[PDB]
Amino acid sequence: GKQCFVTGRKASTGNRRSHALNSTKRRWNANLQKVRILVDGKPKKVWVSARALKSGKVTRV
Amino acid sequence: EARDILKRPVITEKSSEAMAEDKYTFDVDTRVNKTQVKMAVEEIFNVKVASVNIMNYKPKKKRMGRYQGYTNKRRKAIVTLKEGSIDLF
Amino acid sequence: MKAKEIRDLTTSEIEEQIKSSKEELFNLRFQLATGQLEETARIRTVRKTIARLKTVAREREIEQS
Amino acid sequence: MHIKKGDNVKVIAGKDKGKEGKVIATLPKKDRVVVEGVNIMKKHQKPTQLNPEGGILETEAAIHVSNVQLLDPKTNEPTRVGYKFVDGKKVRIAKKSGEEIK
RNA sequence: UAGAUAGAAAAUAGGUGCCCGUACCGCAAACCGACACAGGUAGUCAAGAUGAGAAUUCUAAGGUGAGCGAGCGAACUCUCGU
RNA sequence: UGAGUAGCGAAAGACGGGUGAGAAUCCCGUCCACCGAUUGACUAAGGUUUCCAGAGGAAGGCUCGUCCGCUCUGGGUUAGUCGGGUCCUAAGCUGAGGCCGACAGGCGUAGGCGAUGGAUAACAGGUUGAUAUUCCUGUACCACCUAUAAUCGUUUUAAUCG
RNA sequence: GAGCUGUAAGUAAGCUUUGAUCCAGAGAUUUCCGAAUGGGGAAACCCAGCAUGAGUUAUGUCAUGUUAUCGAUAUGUGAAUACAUAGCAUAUCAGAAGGCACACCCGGAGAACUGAAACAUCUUAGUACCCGGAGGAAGAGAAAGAAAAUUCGAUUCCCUUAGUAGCGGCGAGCGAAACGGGAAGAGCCCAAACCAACAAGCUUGCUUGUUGGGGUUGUAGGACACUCUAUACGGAGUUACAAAGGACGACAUUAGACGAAUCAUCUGGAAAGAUGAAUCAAAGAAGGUAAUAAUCCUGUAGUCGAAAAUGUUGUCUCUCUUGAGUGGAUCCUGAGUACGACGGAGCACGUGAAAUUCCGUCGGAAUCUGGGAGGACCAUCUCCUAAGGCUAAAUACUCUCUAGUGACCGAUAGUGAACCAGUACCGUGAGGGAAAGGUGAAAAGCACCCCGGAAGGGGAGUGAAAUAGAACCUGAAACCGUGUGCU
Ligand SMILES: [Mg+2]
Ligand SMILES: [Mg+2]
Ligand SMILES: [Mg+2]
Ligand SMILES: [Mg+2]
Ligand SMILES: [Mg+2]
Ligand SMILES: [Mg+2]
Ligand SMILES: [Mg+2]
Ligand SMILES: [Mg+2]
Ligand SMILES: [Mg+2]
Ligand SMILES: [Mg+2]
Ligand SMILES: [Mg+2]
Ligand SMILES: [Mg+2]
Ligand SMILES: [Mg+2]
Ligand SMILES: [Mg+2]
Ligand SMILES: [Mg+2]
Ligand SMILES: [Mg+2]
Ligand SMILES: [Mg+2]
Ligand SMILES: [Mg+2]
Ligand SMILES: [Mg+2]
Ligand SMILES: [Mg+2]
Ligand SMILES: [Mg+2]
Ligand SMILES: [Mg+2]
Ligand SMILES: [Mg+2]
Ligand SMILES: [Mg+2]
Ligand SMILES: [Mg+2]
Ligand SMILES: [Mg+2]
Ligand SMILES: [Mg+2]
Ligand SMILES: [Mg+2]
Ligand SMILES: [Mg+2]
Ligand SMILES: [Mg+2]
Ligand SMILES: [Mg+2]
Ligand SMILES: [Mg+2]
Ligand SMILES: [Mg+2]
Ligand SMILES: [Mg+2]
Ligand SMILES: [Mg+2]
Repeated sequence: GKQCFVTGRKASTGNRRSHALNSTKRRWNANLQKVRILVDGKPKKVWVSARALKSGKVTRV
Repeated sequence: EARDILKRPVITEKSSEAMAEDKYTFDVDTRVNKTQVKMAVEEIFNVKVASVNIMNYKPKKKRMGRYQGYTNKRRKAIVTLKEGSIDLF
Repeated sequence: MKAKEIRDLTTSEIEEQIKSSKEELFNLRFQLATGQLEETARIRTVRKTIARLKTVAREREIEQS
Repeated sequence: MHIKKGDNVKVIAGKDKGKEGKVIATLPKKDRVVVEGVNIMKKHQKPTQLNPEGGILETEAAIHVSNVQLLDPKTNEPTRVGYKFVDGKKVRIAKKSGEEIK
């Protein structure tokens, strides 16, 4: 139950592929980082993806 | 509610010996307590109750033809009168 | 007793009638237990009378609301 | 049923075909009727029962209602029955004479 | 002790005190073993003679004669004695 | 079919008298034998009416059966003090918020549940076909309530509760 | 409209034309467990608080209501810590929960046996199972579409295209789409520019935010400016396009009513059969009745019927609501988006020359002289206008109700279950899982006598039949007996 608080960015599933094209299930996890932002006008430490943090679009306070 | 607490009198050899001893046996609602039984008897028969003993009887297996079942469970009270008497007949 | 007579009776009279019918039913059950009741249909009669009395009382306290 | 207790009927099928008699009982759930002197059965009665005397008792047994036919009040012939409405009341009518049966 | 509040009771007398279980089997024919099954089933009590003893043999209290018998007294098998 | 064959599951019975349509097999009696740290007496689980009385003999009972843990009918279990709850907690279980986790869910704090342990007031005798520290007799104890109370208190208190 | 108190017989006591029983609509009652919700718990039990009441001299006892958790909205209070923020307390909520129809739908996650005559890519298969979310349908949907002409004009579904084009250890296998023909059809609302009101920053410049108006696009549209048109005239509507009602009417469903017409004889226990002579038919569907009935019964064709509730509809009412053109100066037209790289996935398409579409990570535009697509890519041409939302119908399925149908079964069949079956029984449990229909038209179900303790039987009787006597129609074979002709 871990996802980006801002965008909902979360892990997905897919395959690891060998040179012989053998397939095993794997996940792509989001680049989530625990940051303190303003939630409902109050500080709160939440999981936010690096991309949601990019370009100062999320205010860390 | 007293008429609901008391269901019917029990008439058996042991119950008749008890009655000779001034002890009256009743089947009562399976949910009531000894105190409710005492109060119901005193209200219905205008007696003074010396004491009440009470006991439970499990459902008893009973057969009729090919049908198996059980009798109702019973709660039986034995009321010892302090003053007065009860005439069941 | 029938619903029309019960509806002519007053609320207090309905309650008193319920009490007296319950006492009558209780005496009938005791006679039946002791083996002294030949007219067993009185039990059902009185039970249905009580049911009708309670029906009418509930109807009245419903229409009040 | 179209036959009713007390009616005078003619037996149109059975051993008693042609006999006339009074309907003295009906069994609606079986569609059967009992007609005096019709369908006599001899039942073995034990004297040991609540009736001291016993033996062979003869009594009418029920007959299927479609084997009896109402008799026309005028012509006394067997007749089927229709229904009219007189002042909002159903009246059984003999289909041969048109007269009210009762 | 922090707290609480006019009132507290040695005694005397009187009264009130619910629900559940309680039968019966329980080293067993009633429990676990498909059985009225030589198995298994925690704990308590456990007398006399003998003896170190709860061993041994015979008894007490108490319980039991075991849910096919009657004959005969071969081979052979089993258990036992010489 | 095998075949009226294997088997009928640890053991000591005998006789007399009853009952009965019927008796090695049921009842009663005498003698005999067996266990006796027990095949005796309690009792926890487990079973769940198998318990008692009257009646029965199809089936069940490894035979028989008049008998039975079987069938039918009606009965039988009584508590302030015994064991459990209205007391306590152990392991463990559960678990508000909480932490973690694709979902499902997992973990876990406070708090609860949970005896196999801690606490906890009744004994002897009598009594039924079947219950008894439960019923009855006698004599107790515990908690609580009401009234009257020797005596003590009467607002920093000082009796009392805590 | 005459009987009735179920299976279910009996006895008893009763009910009922002053209208039972019974059938349909509505209502009242509806113990305890169970999401189970006062707390606890080994479901159907135990133990409480609070308020009010009953009872008692009082205690004990009892009745009713209420008391779970989370969420949301309010009110009060409020730590470290000053301001107030955790937090805490109270009140309200037809807020959630849990179930299921082993179906259908969308999504998360996702096998293996198997096939490839082995096996790893591939296949099985995005299947089974698990999980979440539904809805009566879901999903999709009003072109950044399909194409290449005289172009078409949302989506979905059927036929076809076609086992084609392609994909593929180019193996096994996988496998379209457009065009064409059909079912059904319906189109809309925002964001932004701009205008007005309000509040903060107080340049008290005019910036930000909220509300309302305005606006919705490719034939580029809108703002903006100007010119007409109207204050509901018209138009539209609770299936999107905003959202609640009311009155009346119709029809339908949930009980019912009427409803034609056959007699005789023969056989026979019984006639509906046979024979003879009749009759009705908008009714010759069917079942029953003592054998095979259009005319005996229940019905059928046809016609009629509703106090009440429900459903679907029509008209009023109600509610909401302006609609066009001209201009090209400026402005707006969805950004961490499109897109790119790496790693995956999805596209019939296995990374390939790989367009078209998604996920993770990192980087990262343009602004109508713009942007996307036509299977790498570039140019030209052509067609569209992404990065916001809604939307009925044609399609899928059947636990269920109503009426029906079958060259479907007929008791080892048909459901596992025609019968008291998910029972008995087996298992700690999940779970597995049977056998078992037929007297007779009618119970007329064998009075009475006899042997016998009973069971059972022999008579007698009922019945057409007992040789139909109770798992009682028929009654094959295996198998078991008795007698006997030949041996
Ligand atoms: Mg007790
Ligand atoms: Mg006991
Ligand atoms: Mg005992
Ligand atoms: Mg065994
Ligand atoms: Mg041991
Ligand atoms: Mg020894
Ligand atoms: Mg022999
Ligand atoms: Mg031999
Ligand atoms: Mg031999
Ligand atoms: Mg032998
Ligand atoms: Mg033996
Ligand atoms: Mg016994
Ligand atoms: Mg025997
Ligand atoms: Mg939680
Ligand atoms: Mg203990
Ligand atoms: Mg005993
Ligand atoms: Mg509860
Ligand atoms: Mg292979
Ligand atoms: Mg192969
Ligand atoms: Mg939809
Ligand atoms: Mg190759
Ligand atoms: Mg709408
Ligand atoms: Mg009719
Ligand atoms: Mg005829
Ligand atoms: Mg007719
Ligand atoms: Mg790639
Ligand atoms: Mg391209
Ligand atoms: Mg592109
Ligand atoms: Mg091209
Ligand atoms: Mg164009
Ligand atoms: Mg649709
Ligand atoms: Mg057959
Ligand atoms: Mg079957
Ligand atoms: Mg079957
Ligand atoms: Mg037969």
